[PDB]
Amino acid sequence: PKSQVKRQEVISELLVTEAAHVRMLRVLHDLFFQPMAECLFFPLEELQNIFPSLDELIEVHSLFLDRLMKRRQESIEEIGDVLLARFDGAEGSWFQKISSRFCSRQSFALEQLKAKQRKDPRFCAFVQEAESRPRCRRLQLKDMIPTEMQRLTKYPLLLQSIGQNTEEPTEREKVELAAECCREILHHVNQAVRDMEDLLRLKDYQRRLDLSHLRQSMLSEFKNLDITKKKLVHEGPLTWRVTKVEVHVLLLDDLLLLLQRQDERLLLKSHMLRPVLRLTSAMTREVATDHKAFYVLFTEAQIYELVAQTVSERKNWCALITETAGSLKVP
Repeated sequence: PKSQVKRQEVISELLVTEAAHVRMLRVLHDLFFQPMAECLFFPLEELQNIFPSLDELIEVHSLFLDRLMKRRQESIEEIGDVLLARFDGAEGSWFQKISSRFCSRQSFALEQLKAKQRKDPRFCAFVQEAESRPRCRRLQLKDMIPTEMQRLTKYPLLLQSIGQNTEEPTEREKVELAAECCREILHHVNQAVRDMEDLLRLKDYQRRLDLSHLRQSMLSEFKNLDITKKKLVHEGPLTWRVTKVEVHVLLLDDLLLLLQRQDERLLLKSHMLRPVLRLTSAMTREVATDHKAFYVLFTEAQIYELVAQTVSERKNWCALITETAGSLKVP
């Protein structure tokens, strides 16, 4: 004591809560994923995209849990080598690989499952009835899926305070690095989560695009414009005063697109004024007589007047564009 009390209560919390997690994932597998596989509610391809690696994800946490129990069983001085055995090196890259696949598809899964619940009464009853099983522990399917994420974020918290509570230098260094890996892991995961949300979103738009305006007319650089491999910085509804037009703007990492919304499709109507805009000369200004409107200019001028629904919106918009344009290196 006093360092030691926390060090054991926290090594205990790690074990206990890691087990609890492996039981959840197993409930998720047994009551939901496998049943819907046997019931062929979705084709298998798709179910594998709702739950991107449930089986192997179960195994990585179970293997971790197993290491901690064995180590506990044989005593808790020295735990660093254990931590390092699943968060660092080769096994670390695997844990990152598997965990991140599952997490990326969280948003997908949830909208995907909510849809089948609303469209198909047979599926809603199925879920209703599984969520009512004692083994669920008062959680809903919608509560379970996002736990793999929540877990990942508790790892540095837990490992951080096992470190700061270790009296012995060569062991503290082990736990410290281990916790470092957990931060590297969380950072990588968060990123490929946003890379998935973006990708799926941009893929949607890219097949919904209405390109025939550019294929026809300058501009022949995007004919043929592909946006699936671009970073979506921001998007939003917006009114676009073409003189004294309702539009959906996407601010990408280098282009600004002003898309017209005509049923499912998204038309880039070049209406003397272009609808595609390279940002590396962009610039914004307020409009004095309209606190909801701003100008955008590209240094043969070239003035795009875009009015928002509120002030704070358009304030935000100008900030984001000038930031992104600025983000871009001058050749």
